Amino acid sequence: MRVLLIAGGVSPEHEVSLLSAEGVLRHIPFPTDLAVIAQDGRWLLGEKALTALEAKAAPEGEHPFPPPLSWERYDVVFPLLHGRFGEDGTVQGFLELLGKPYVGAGVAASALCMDKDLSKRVLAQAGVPVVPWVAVRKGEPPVVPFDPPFFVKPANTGSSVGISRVERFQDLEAALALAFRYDEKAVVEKALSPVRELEVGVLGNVFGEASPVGEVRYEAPFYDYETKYTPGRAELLIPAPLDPGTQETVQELALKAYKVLGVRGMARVDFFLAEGELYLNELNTIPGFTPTSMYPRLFEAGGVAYPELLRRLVELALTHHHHH
Amino acid sequence: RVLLIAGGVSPEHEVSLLSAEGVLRHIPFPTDLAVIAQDGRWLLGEKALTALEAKAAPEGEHPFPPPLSWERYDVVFPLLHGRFGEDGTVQGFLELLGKPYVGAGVAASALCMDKDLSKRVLAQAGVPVVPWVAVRKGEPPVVPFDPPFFVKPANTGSSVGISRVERFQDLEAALALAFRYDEKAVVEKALSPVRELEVGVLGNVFGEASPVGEVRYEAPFYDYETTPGRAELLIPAPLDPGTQETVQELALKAYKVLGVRGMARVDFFLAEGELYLNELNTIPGFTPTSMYPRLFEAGGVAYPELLRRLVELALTHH
Ligand SMILES: Nc1ncnc2c1ncn2[C@@H]1O[C@H](COP(=O)(O)OP(=O)(O)O)[C@@H](O)[C@H]1O
Ligand SMILES: Nc1ncnc2c1ncn2[C@@H]1O[C@H](COP(=O)(O)OP(=O)(O)O)[C@@H](O)[C@H]1O
Ligand SMILES: [K+]
Ligand SMILES: [Mg+2]
Ligand SMILES: [Mg+2]
Ligand SMILES: [Mg+2]
Repeated sequence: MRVLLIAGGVSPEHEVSLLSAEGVLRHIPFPTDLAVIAQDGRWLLGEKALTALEAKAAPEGEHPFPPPLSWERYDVVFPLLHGRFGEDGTVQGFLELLGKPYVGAGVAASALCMDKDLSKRVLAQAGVPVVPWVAVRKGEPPVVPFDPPFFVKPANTGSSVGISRVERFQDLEAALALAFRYDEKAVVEKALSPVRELEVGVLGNVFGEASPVGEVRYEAPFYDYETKYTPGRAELLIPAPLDPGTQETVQELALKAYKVLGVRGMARVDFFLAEGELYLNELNTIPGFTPTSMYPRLFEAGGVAYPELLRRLVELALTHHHHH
Repeated sequence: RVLLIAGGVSPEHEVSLLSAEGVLRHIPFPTDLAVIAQDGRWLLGEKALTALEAKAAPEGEHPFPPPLSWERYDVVFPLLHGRFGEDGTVQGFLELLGKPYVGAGVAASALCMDKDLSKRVLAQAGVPVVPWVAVRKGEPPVVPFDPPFFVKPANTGSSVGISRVERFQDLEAALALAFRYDEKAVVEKALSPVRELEVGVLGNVFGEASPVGEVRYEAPFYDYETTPGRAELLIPAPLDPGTQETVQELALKAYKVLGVRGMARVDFFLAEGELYLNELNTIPGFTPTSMYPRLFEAGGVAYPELLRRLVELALTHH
C-alpha cells in the first residue's frame, strides 16, 4: 500500500495547498510519496518536491505533464489541490483515464461544486436554500435583478480570490473586470449583512456522515483572502454556539446537498446564518487540510482523529473504485 | 497540425472510428490519427490508420498515457463517444497537457453526461424535461408517477443498460441492469407516442443553431441496435413553424446555461404538442450519415467549414 500525494497546483491557492500537504504527510498512516505541481504547470518529484514543500512555494517545475511516474506503484492518489485544475474535476478526470483510485469527489461532483452558479442551480432545484444570485458571462452585459450590496465572484474560485463586495451599481463593472481575470463566468449574489458563517464536515461516499458544526469569525468585513490564511486572523468556534435544532438543520442540509450532488470521500459544506435564516454558500471538495484546519478539527471534535481521518479517506477511495 | 483521437473503450467504439473516417476526409488541416483500442491501450502512427481501415481496434500497443509527442500538435480533436469520451475525463487530461481541444470542457462534458444533474440544471432554468427521479444503489426507489418508465444508467451512451419498463414490478430488474453500468440511475416518465427531434449547436457558449432534424425508426425505442437501414433521418423535420422555433430557442438556452463549448447535438422529445429536452450530446457522431454534420450541411455550413470552425473555436477559447 502506497499513496501518491499531489500538492501545489497552478491555482491561486498554490501556497495553501502546500501547507495542507505538510500536515497530511506528517500524519498519514500509509507509505506516501509526494508530487508537487509547480506554479508553471510542471511537476517536481522526489527530493525536489520535498524541497519545495519546505520552501512553501514552487514557481518553476522540472517535468511537463504527464510526469514520468510509475502509476502502478501507487494504490491511491490523494489530490490535495485547491482551486482550478485541482478540485474542479480536471485532475480527477486524468485519474479516471489512468484507472487509479483517488481520494475525494469524482469528475462531475468536483466540477459542479467548484461552479458557484451551477451548484446553486442544482441546490435550488432540490429545495436547498441559497443566496439570490445571477450569472454573468464575459462580454454579455450584466442584468442584476436586485439592488446592492453585491458580492461579485468568479464562478470557479477559492480562498476568496477575485471576490468583491460592491455597494453601488457604479462599482459593479470594476468588480466584473476583476472577476473575469479568473473565469469566463461570474456570479452576482445578494449580500448578507450581518452574516454568521457556519461550516460542517461530511465523510463518506454519497451517503456521508456529518461532523459537529463549527463557525468562523474574523475582524474584516468578510472572510477575504488576507484574512483566511494569515494565522490567527481567523477564529474557529468548535462546536459553534447554535440551538440544537439549528445544528441539526445544518447537518441535515449538508448531507442532502452531499447526496444530491453525488459527492465522494469528503466535503466541507459552508453556510450563511442571517439571524435564523440558513443559506448554503458552497461545497469545498478539497478543504484545507492542515492539522488545525476547520475540516480536520471538526471531525477531531467528532471522534475521528487526524490520522484516522486520513486512513478512512484512502479506504473510501479504494472502496469506490474496486467495488463501485 | 491536429491530433485526432478516436475509438475508445465504450460500446460506440466502431462508430468513433467511422466518425474519424469522415473527419480525416474533409478537415482542412494536417491531421494525424491516434486510436484508443477497446482494451484502453493506444495505437499510434501507421498502426492507428491500420485500425481505421480495419473498422475496429480490439487491442492496443501503448498503455495510457501514450508516449505521444503532444508538442507537435496545436489542437486535439477528441472523437470519443460515451464513457471515457464525453464525460470530462479525456478533457481533464488535455487540460493538464495544456493543449487546445475541440468541444465542451470538463464541467460541461460531465454535466451533459449525467442524465440526473443535467435535468436538475435544465429544470431550474425553466427548460422543459420529462418527469424523472434519480435512484442510487442500495436505496429503494421512490417513483411518484405511473408506468411506462424509461430506466437508464445516469452516465450511459447508445442506450446501454436502458430498459423501457411497462410494469411497476419490472422496475426492480431494470434498476439492477442499469446499476451494473453506473452507481446512479434515472427513472423517467416514458412518453408514448413520441417523436424524436435533434438540433445542432455550434459556438462557444453563445452558439448558432442548425436546422431541426427528426429521427424515425422501427424499434420500441431508439436503441443501440437501431444498423444503417432501421433509422431514417428527416432533414429538416416536418414541424409546424412555432415548434421548430422553440426547439432552437431551448437548444441555445440550455447550451448557454451549461456553458457548452465547441458543439453539441441537442435531442428533444415531442409528445402531444409539448417539447422536452432529452439530452445534450457533446461529441455527436460525425459519420457522413450522422445527424450533426448533415444538419449544418442543410443550413449552409459545408462539412469542411464545419470542421474548420470547430478547430478555430477551440483555439479561440484557449
Ligand atoms: N452572498 C454573500 N453574503 C455575505 N457574504 C458573502 C456572500 N458571498 C460571499 N461572502 C463572503 O465572502 C467569502 C468568500 O465567499 P465564497 O463564496 O466562500 O468564496 P470562496 O469559495 O473563495 O471561499 C465568504 O466566506 C463570505 O464571508
Ligand atoms: N422519457 C422517454 N420517453 C420516450 N422515449 C425515451 C425516453 N427516454 C429515452 N427514450 C428512448 O430511448 C432512447 C435513448 O435514450 P437516451 O436518454 O438518449 O439514451 P442515450 O444517452 O443512450 O442516447 C431515445 O432515443 C428514446 O427513443
Ligand atoms: K467550491
Ligand atoms: Mg470555496
Ligand atoms: Mg468559502
Ligand atoms: Mg440519445
